[PDB]
Amino acid sequence: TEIEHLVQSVCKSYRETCQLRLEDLLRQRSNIFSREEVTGYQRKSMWEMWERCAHHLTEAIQYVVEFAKRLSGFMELCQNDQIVLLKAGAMEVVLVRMCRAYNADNRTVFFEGKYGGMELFRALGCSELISSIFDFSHSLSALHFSEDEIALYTALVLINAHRPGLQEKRKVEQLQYNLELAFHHHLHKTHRQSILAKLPPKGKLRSLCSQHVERLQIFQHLHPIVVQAAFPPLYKELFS
Ligand SMILES: CC(C)=CCC[C@@H](C)[C@H]1CC[C@H]2[C@@H]3CC=C4C[C@@H](O)CC[C@]4(C)[C@H]3CC[C@]12C
Ligand SMILES: Cc1cc2c(s1)c(-c1ccc(C(=O)O)cc1)nn2C(=O)c1c(Cl)cccc1Cl
Repeated sequence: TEIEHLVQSVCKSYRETCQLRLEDLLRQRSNIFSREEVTGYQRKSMWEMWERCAHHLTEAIQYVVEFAKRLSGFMELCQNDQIVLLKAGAMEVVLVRMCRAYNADNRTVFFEGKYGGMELFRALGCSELISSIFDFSHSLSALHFSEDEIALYTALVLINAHRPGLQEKRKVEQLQYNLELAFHHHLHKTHRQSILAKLPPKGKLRSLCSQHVERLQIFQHLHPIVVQAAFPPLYKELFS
């Protein structure tokens, strides 16, 4: 069916843009920052940690932009709608992708080549927001997302006809309905429909991610970093 091909193309787009390989991430779980290395990060200036973390986060976004660009029918949307969907959803996808890099056993994340806890980031002074991000990954870790499940769920995070400001809402609805069918179909074929009831509630991802982006906007205002835009019109609604 056109649906099994849509499943295959979404998984392919994901596989090509997932940035880090699951085998690598799982294999390096034992490669953990030492007390001294942690202290090294904690003593850095707020502004150097910000530069590092901002560069890594914009690179994560760019992989999500390529994921979207390779999604069947994503380019056939009007550029306004491309921007609206990426502007509402790209960071939500990055926060979802974090669960693959996150180890629930010791509440660590993969960062510059090893695993560390949220205290790595103490110099940024965002204790409560970073803790929220870690908690969200802790929740998503319990689902043991397969790669294809992550691919199909993140596709649906982006392709959402409820985002305000769409010019061709019906064209987005058609992608969304197809991806919904692809996702349900896949879950049925793998006996994993049970994850549907365990998915994060939409307002949760939305309000966590809008706080995150709001804090990044504030740091970017106090201490601008500069990046070579992959999607210039989209860069402009965030680097404006
Ligand atoms: C609040 C603030 C100013 C910063 C947030 C600090 C911290 C929570 C950020 C900084 C770098 C991020 C990772 C970057 C890259 C990836 C790879 C992606 O494929 C999956 C996600 C992941 C691992 C990001 C996770 C969140 C990190 C650690
Ligand atoms: C939903 C989205 C939020 C968000 C996006 S999209 C982008 C972004 C990045 C690059 C490109 C591109 O074209 O290369 C396009 C978009 N940055 N960003 C941020 O929150 C952000 C980051 Cl990650 C770092 C520093 C400052 C900020 Cl404000």
